[PDB]
Amino acid sequence: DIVLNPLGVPSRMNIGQILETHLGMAAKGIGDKINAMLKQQQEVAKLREF
Amino acid sequence: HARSTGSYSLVTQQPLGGKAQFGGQRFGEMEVWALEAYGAAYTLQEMLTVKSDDVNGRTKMYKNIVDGNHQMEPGMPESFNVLLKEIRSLGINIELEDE
Amino acid sequence: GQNMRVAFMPWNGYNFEDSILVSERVVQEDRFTTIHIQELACVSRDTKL
Amino acid sequence: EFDAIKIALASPDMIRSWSFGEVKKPETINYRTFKPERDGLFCARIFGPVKDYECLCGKYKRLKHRGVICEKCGVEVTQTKVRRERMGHIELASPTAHIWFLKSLPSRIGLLLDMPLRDIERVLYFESYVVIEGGMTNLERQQILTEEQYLDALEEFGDEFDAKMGAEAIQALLKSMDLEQECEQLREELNETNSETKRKKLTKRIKLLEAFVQSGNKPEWMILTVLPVLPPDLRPLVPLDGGRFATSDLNDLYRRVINRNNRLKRLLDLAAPDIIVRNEKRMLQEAVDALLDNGRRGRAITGSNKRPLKSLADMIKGKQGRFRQNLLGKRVDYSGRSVITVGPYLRLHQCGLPKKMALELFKPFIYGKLELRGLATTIKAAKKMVEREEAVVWDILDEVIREHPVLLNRAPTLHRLGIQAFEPVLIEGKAIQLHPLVCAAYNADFDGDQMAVHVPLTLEAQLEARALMMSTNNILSPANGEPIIVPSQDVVLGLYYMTRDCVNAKGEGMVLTGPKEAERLYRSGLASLHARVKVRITEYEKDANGELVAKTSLKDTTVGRAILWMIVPKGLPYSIVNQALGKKAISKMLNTCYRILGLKPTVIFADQIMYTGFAYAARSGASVGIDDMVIPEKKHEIISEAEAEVAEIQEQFQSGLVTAGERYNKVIDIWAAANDRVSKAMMDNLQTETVINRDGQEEKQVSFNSIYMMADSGARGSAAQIRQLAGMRGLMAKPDGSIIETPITANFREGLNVLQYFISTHGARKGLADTALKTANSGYLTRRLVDVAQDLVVTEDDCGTHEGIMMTPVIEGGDVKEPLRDRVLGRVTAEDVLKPGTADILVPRNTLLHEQWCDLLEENSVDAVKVRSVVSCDTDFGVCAHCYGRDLARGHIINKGEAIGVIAAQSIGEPGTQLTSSIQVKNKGSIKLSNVKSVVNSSGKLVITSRNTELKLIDEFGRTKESYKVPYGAVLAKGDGEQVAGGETVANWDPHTMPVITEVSGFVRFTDMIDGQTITRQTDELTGLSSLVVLDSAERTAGGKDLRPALKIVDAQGNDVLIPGTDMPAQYFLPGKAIVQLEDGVQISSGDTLARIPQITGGLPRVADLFEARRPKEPAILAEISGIVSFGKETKGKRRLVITPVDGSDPYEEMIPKWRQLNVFEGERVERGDVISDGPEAPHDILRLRGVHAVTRYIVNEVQDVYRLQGVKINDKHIEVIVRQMLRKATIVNAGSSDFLEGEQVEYSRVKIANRELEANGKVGATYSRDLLGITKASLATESFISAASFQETTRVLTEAAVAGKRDELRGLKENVIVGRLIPAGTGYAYHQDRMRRRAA
Amino acid sequence: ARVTVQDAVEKIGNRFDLVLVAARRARQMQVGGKDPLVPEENDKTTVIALREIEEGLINNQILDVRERQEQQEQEAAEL
DNA sequence: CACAAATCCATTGACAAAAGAAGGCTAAAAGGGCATATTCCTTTTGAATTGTCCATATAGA
DNA sequence: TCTATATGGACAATTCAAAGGCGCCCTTTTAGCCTTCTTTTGTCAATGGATTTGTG
Ligand SMILES: [Mg+2]
Ligand SMILES: [Zn+2]
Ligand SMILES: [Zn+2]
Repeated sequence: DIVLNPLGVPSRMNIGQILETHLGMAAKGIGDKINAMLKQQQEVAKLREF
Repeated sequence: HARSTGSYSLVTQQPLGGKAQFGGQRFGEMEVWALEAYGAAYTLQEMLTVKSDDVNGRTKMYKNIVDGNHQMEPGMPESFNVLLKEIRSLGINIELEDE
Repeated sequence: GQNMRVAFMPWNGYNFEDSILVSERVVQEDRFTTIHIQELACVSRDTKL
Repeated sequence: EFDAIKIALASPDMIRSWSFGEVKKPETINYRTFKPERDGLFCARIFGPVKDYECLCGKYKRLKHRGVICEKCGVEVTQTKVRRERMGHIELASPTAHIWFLKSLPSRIGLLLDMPLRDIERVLYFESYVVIEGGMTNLERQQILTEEQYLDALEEFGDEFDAKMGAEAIQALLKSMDLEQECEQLREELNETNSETKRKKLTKRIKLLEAFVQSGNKPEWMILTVLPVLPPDLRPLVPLDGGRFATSDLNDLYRRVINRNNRLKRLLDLAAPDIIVRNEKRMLQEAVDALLDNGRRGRAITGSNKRPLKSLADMIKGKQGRFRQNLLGKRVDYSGRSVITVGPYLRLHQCGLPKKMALELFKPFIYGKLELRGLATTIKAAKKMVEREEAVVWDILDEVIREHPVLLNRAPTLHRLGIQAFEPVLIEGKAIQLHPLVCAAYNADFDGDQMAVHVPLTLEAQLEARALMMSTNNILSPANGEPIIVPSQDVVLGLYYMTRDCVNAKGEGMVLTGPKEAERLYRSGLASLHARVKVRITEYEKDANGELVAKTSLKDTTVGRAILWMIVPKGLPYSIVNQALGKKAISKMLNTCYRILGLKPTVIFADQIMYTGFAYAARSGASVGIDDMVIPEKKHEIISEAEAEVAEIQEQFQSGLVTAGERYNKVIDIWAAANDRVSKAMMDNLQTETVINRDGQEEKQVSFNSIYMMADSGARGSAAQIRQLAGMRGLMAKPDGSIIETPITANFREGLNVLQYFISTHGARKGLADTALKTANSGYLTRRLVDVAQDLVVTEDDCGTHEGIMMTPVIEGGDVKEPLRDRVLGRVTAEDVLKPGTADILVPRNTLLHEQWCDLLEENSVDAVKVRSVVSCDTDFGVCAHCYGRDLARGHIINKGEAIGVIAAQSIGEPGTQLTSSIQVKNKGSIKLSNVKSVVNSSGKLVITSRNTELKLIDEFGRTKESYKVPYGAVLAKGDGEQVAGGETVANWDPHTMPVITEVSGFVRFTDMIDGQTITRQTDELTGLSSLVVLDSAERTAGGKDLRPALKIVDAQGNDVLIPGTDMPAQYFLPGKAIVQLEDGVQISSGDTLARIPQITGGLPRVADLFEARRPKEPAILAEISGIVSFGKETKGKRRLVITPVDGSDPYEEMIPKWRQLNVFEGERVERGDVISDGPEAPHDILRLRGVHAVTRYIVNEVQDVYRLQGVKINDKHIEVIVRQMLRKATIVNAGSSDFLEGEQVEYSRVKIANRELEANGKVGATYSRDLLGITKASLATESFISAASFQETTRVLTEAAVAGKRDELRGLKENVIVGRLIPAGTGYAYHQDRMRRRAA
Repeated sequence: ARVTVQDAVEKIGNRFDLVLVAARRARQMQVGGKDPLVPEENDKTTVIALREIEEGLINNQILDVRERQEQQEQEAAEL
């Protein structure tokens, strides 16, 4: 959705945007996994445990 | 924002502020030096006489620009002449030696 | 604001200095489309005429 | 039309001449039917009609009656803009002192009457009387009388006596004062007395009376009798919408003056008591005063809201007066601004400019075009057509746009490249797309920076925006010839990622048939973009004199360099893209393409390099991530070690072994060491840690760490910022500047805890608060600069001088810090250089030392060059094109016309923001001595007896590479011509020591030496060797206070040893604390030490202070004149220095303090310009003693030292042109033939032309003493008064020119910009020369 | 045309006199008195002036000469 | 190619609207006159000048 | 020779200019207003010749 620039981090030194890109990716990954559990709609046992 | 010709200040017949009064940009000292550093003495002249202040030349410029003729007539900016009446309204006398 | 899938790569200079290269699905999902509300007024005054 | 502005005092008769009628009452308008109420301040009768061609009583309402004054209400039916020019006056009941000529710091009414300011105000406040026309009555003329004294006198003297008071008294004095008589008096008294303060006041007053008689003015025109009123449309009472009026402030001030005036007329009609009319005349003096200038005399009468009224002098003055606000920098039509953005498809002669702004800015053009093509019958129809935005206005806009430059602009317009005219491209949107190679010039981020697009209306201005100001014409910075179209940040990443080389990619070592199938091997997916390869490139060389020689050969390269060679245009070599191509290399590539192929190939190659850089940077996906920031695996170990070591220092401070400060610096050096180990470890792990393997086991090349490539290309960031991300970051210091003793040991990949972060915040905010405020200053340095070199303009093709300067490489203590090629590149030689052996004749005199001549100079090892300079120029009022050099940008020599004062000031000023015990030879060389009066010490060495013996290291080439300073009485193991090699101390001395080593040997004799009066006897316990310490003057007793201990050596016969070269006795007096080594009776040998003696601002106040030329606090007192030194009185302070030349007169005498050290010895000899003490020099003194070239080399080397320390480049030409505008004045030493006062300070140009014309005849030229003014005083003491009034304080300049009747003949750039006409600089220079010939043909 | 005015400056020296020459000649072409020499590539009168100037077929001397010629013909309109 | 008729340009004349004035009016604007006693207002930096000591040179004692 | 007496010279307070980019009552006099009047300035409608085709 957006293409930021690589060359902005080493010079400004806000490494926050990179760690927060990575953890946001992790979070939206759990979002994709739970959406996939709710499309097959298998059981709420598997959802609860996940 | 953009200003071809709009409404003009009261005491010194120049354009107004920014985008609420529909007002031209400021072409301050630093840009004047940046034109003096080139040779643009024609650009600079229409920049501070016709486009801005010369209250007869600027209507007569709009007429030329619509007649397909890009001339100009330089004249004396109105704000300089305000300057003369304000100095001369001190006790000072500042006139133009004519020759 | 809203969070959206970014990527840190030079993309042919459309994100050159600090510029950003938003894709059309962000403008298309109406996700940064805000709503601005102005107040015009038409005062009706009394003149000697 | 006109050609000069005259300024003088306005008389009563003149003030009634401008005016059209007295303003009698204070009424402004009629509050019910808002008519100009006659006859008050807005009087239709006096100042004109209110609507065009309509009387006020409505009787006449048509242009049929143009010019007829009505009968009923008397309003001249004329255009209402006459309302804006017709002035009026007020008949002041009592006179009233014009404040400017009474309160300006040197009071003009004061020094004209030779009367102190306090007494004049005591007369003006109606406190004390003053005498006039004393007659035969036993009183002075100026004799101030109080009430008591007058009351005594009048009882006795009803006749032959008179004493006015207040403004009438001052008027009577200025009217009775005769100027010629008192002027002759002052001249005869100048003939009489010689006191510096007295003579200064005399010459000031005599200069004033000369000005005031030569002029047509009069004294009693100062005290106003008739005051003027401004017009009524420059002080308007316009009604803002809402029934609220919005008056000016001058309406208030005039209304008050006229009320107090009318009241005073009444108080004189009722025949009032005295105290009431005195009070009224004081109130009127205050009111006229607060009108002419408010806040000057006493406190400001406050406006209605709560605020000082803006009286007239506040109209003119300040950053917001007419001069700087409405007259130099105008608002402008045909202009707009919106956000800028990238748009990389652009060619760099164009700027994407939105359709909507372009249709708004170009409406006159569109209307003319539509009614020309007939699509719209009338102009109004065309108007509604473009407002409805039909399909034809966009075609008409695309056609009246086509070849028409616009002038983009960015807000802080530091240097002259921040206004460049582009050719618009009509682009959807509302953001002005700006080309990506242009950001370095404009200095633009694309995170919100707005830009202004102005328009060249006329045909000449389109031509100047195309030729002069276009974006493909200034790709070289005018401050130094280097390019300013350097590829910046993504593009260098793209090139650095193309033109690199892995060790084993696809296609390792396959022979390609050219760049073409390198591109196909890449795009097809067979080779990697950097996989080393053999190709057949066919470069060209420009070997033949203007021809291109072809040639082909299998260069060893990679697929990337091979894909990049398809752009290098036809002249360059292949070894220019066969390296890594960082950022220095790519700016170098563009610079050499400019210098070989001219301009057009450099521009088209700039674009091709942008496009290919962007493309391959995109293809690389050089992304950054949290795992590209490699922490060393040895960082916790390093920190643990340094921490345990600092605990050891804690113990050794707890055990009393170490002092507090020593313990501090101990810990601080130990953290600096550990920090540098962590940094060096992260870099050794970060740069090469890619280990690879080609058909074998393992090799390692430079790495592909994404953050490392971004730091190694030169794209973003240095090794410092990489250090902070990987290695531990910094030693953050507290706002004191006292560096903390525990660094922020954690980097930004780990987390700074709360303490470490809170300590980072100190420096973060200090940096932000600086870079906010460095723009306050450096916006004022450039303003003063470009307002001192206003008028300095290249005005002759040559002035034919032989003067110059000696351009040589700066050698800042050993290591040379700037070659001679950069210094003498582009400047014109003044004397023909000779070959090193002299060997020849070599480069002619007036040649221009462009690149190839720097090649001839660098090949043959030229030692130094003398090259013409602006501060040794003989042109009048300008700087000829040969005594200037070339430019930087447009590589050829300076054009006869161009305005170099301005680009000089801008170049020196726009980088303002970017600013804040024994000699050891370094490399090979042969030692070379300089000004060395050495002597062999008793050990056999070489000791130098001249404080100014600089120690050189002339290599065998024929040049200098080392230059150290050898103090007085050093001891050199080597000498002149003794070859040496690196890591070799050749010099030895001690700084804390100061020996008195003589030139003869023999017995040491205590001459005129007594214990207690000349010496102390105080044995040191742990040594026992006695030293009868030679103390100074006021410390010793009184009988010997004039008895000085002198050392003088002799032989066994007792007779005085004869010095080598002199028959003089060498009796040497010793200073205080001149503790002697060997006493009397102990003979000293050759070169033997007699006795010992005991013993920075920078950034851009250092540059501000080298330009304003402020004197330092302890100057270094130079040697006024050449000869011998002696002491005669030694002082009622102090110490007295006497310099006695060999033959000339010697009444010299200088009251040196004895408190300062005296470098010279009492029995030594010094040249003028030699230091007779230590500490900084002063620039005034350097100018007075060693010419202009000394001071100009001083100012240049100092301020270039600043700019070089900060790593900025500025060609020395610009500092030399500012230095020229500093020393433009010269005091007439003694008026040779005619015709000046010998304390007068005339422009150097004028006395130069004057004595040139007089020496052209038989008479005697005027002797002139060159001055040196600071830049503020230099710009504020000019021939032209408008360009001094505009700059800074306007009150003094206007009042001084007013009394002096000064006349402004424009002949400048600031004046012709004020007065609205062509600058006499570039394209206007032709107009002004043709005008000067059109006058006086 | 036109990107740069380099060659037009190499023909008419001094780089400001270029501006004046091109502006005079473009006024001639624009105010309806004359007619381009070099074939116009759909240029405004400005770039045509600079294109003229590049070929060496117009400068300040040629402009003076043509002006004096055409003002002498108007004297030769004396009949 | 001349003689008989329809279609144009000019004055008579009266007639209505419109404006310049004049008077009659009324709102408003400007004077004038008040008499137990009333007693004094509410951020620095640098340069240049001006008023202040100091060196000192000379003149009398 | 010593002191003073002042004078010209070196020193310390004081002020000024700079510091960035987009109460009332009555009385009288005056002037704005309105309304009619009169003379001016256009408009409505006649009445004659000089100018323009038709016929044989
Ligand atoms: Mg920015
Ligand atoms: Zn009138
Ligand atoms: Zn010169």
